[PDB]
Amino acid sequence: DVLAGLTAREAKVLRMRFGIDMNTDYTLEEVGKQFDVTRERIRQIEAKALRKLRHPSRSEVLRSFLDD
Amino acid sequence: NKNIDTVREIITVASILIKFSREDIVENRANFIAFLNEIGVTHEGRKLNQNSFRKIVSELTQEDKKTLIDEFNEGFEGVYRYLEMYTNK
Repeated sequence: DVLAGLTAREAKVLRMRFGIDMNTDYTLEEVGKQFDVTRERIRQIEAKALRKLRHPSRSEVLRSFLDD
Repeated sequence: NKNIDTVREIITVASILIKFSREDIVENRANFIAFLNEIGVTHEGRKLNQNSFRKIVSELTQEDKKTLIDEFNEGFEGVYRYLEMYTNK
């Protein structure tokens, strides 16, 4: 927990609000796929939240031509 | 119910943002506060717009503010430095 950085409180709000169950056995590789998946779940949240933000408060966003 | 419980919630749910997906979604002022409103963490019946969002951290008891500074070293300072840097009036 200390290594990857997450507090007991943070794992609890995840399995409260975000729906992701930290409660099973966690080894290295499962922790790996779960971090991937949990992070990706936030960019799926992003999508759904930027539909509630209907009003024009957009500074800049990712089209095609200005790529990193 | 309580102000500091809600502040504790917000800092918990944001600390997550900060270390998982990082400076990408945190950046955009609207997107950040919209992530908190998505899951409906409400206070005094009100969903936290930029007034109410900063005011629960700003109008906070010095001792309970410092408690967060104290215990949540990187987590509190994380949201702190980003909110005073990004979020104006």
